[PDB]
Amino acid sequence: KPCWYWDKKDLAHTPSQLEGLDPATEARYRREGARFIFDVGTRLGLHYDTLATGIIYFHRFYMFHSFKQFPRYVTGACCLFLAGKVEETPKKCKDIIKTARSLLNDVQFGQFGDDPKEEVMVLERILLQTIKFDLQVEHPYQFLLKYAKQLKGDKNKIQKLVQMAWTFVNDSLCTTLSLQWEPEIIAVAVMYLAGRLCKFEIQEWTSKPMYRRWWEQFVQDVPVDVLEDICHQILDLYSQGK
Amino acid sequence: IDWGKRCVDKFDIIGIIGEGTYGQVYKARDKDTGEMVALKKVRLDNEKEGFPITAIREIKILRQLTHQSIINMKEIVTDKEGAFYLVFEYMDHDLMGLLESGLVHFNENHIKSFMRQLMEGLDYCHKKNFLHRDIKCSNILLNNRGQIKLADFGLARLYSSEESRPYTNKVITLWYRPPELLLGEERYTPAIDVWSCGCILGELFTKKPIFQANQELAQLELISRICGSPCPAVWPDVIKLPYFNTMKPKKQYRRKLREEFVFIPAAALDLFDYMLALDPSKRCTAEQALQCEFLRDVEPSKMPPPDLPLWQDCHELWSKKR
Ligand SMILES: Nc1ncnc2c1ncn2[C@@H]1O[C@H](COP(=O)(O)OP(=O)(O)O)[C@@H](O)[C@H]1O
Ligand SMILES: [Mg+2]
Ligand SMILES: [Mg+2]
Repeated sequence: KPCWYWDKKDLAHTPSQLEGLDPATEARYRREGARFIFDVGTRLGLHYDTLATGIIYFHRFYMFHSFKQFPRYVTGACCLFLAGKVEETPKKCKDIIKTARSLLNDVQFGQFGDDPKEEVMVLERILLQTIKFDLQVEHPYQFLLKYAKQLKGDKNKIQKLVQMAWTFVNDSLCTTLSLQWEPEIIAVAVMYLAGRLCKFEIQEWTSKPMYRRWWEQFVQDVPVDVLEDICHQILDLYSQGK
Repeated sequence: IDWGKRCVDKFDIIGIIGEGTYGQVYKARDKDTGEMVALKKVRLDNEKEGFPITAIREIKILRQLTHQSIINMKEIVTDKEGAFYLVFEYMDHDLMGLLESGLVHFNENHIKSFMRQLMEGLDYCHKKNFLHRDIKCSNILLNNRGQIKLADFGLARLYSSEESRPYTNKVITLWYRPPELLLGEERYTPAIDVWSCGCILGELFTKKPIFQANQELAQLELISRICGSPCPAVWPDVIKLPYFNTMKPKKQYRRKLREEFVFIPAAALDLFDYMLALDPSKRCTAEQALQCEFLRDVEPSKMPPPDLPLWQDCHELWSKKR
């Protein structure tokens, strides 16, 4: 299997930055592409894992190609289309195109040109090559559920934790976080963020309550610093406003 | 390393050795290394939902499976200039071809080895939570070194061994399809793959497949007339199956398996019997087949290969052509 994780230096030297795209514009392009994938799949009633797989293909695609050369919504549609097949929840490309037409305005949908379906189909060869045919991907949801299920203190507070952390997983998908850290770690980070916002002491819900570093039971060698880093990146989406 | 990017002209194409679901299958040779490979071509322009979901399935599952008795997908290459080609280790034969060739004889010791290898692959494949669902002779490959690999994962899928959830009913080819499927089970187990292999085992001792009909009702009848009629006395849960009442065979036949196949050696026959239990819960697991007398001590690496034709690749396509 190939390596799908980059550090901060790398993410500042993507093919889009190399062609002069400012970091802020590439960050907005990825958000828009990700939310577009999320919105189309949702209206097609797709599994959350299928959306996530689509978005991860999307984020990976643009570590190898530039937004100046590949319009982001066309790629989005292509990635959802491929994710559907991979996750055994297929949607016809024609359905993805109509939904795309419905959600985008004229200029945005202009990206698909004269034959929208065939712009998606030709991109699929390139997509598959770029992700190196490594189709299987795992997401933070399953780990959030697995870990929370071993927490024991207050049924109600624990559910508030899970629900809010779930929302943060959704947010995290709009950012390069999946290019930076494994799903397990993101899962731990969103629990940590939810706990702090809810003023919950998560330690107290485990077998070792006097130990502040409660997450070591689920993942190995994750420093507090990394968790705080993930938190700030997620919190940035609640930027002043937004 | 990075698949899909190297060009197919890195290979010299020798001939079509198979026609496949989503493309032709070729024998070819690596121009650099001299290695023999098989290429499964994936056509993309003809079909309008693009890259075939079936090829996607084989790719996803084969990449998770690594075992000496399961076929290895080496890489994926493209027409560079546009189709893709799945690249596998080249296997000189498959079992359907060899059998219908009449160029080789498999004695008990060859059968010992084949079944040992096939069972270790299925066990690995079952203990990773996958069902194969299309075990039959054309999907079992054999190289000239005498090594078995289970192949054709196009119908495989994950199954839950914690929970019990429903799966597709029409999955194994008919002559190798188990009684519970024929009676309409949807919450089935890996026992359906063991039934198939039990048919292979018989088919290796006899000339032809052991249960041949053209419709499901007639097929269940054929099974019943040898394995005994499905009935609660041997299979209590049989009454909970959708088609039990509508598909009852002509008679309530008593099992006569050990009679109808008395030519099969004792140890082998015991395995055969145990693999062809009507009740899937009474059917041996792959792990259990391997603890049986017939295979328990069998070590394939220390056994000589049968003398396979070194001059003719015996695959399914070549056989039905001639
Ligand atoms: N690795 C291989 N080496 C040699 N022959 C192969 C190989 N893979 C497939 N074949 C031949 O091609 C045929 C079809 O391939 P298979 O994988 O079974 O797909 P399908 O049965 O879906 O068409 C097989 O019966 C076999 O004869
Ligand atoms: Mg096959
Ligand atoms: Mg097949």
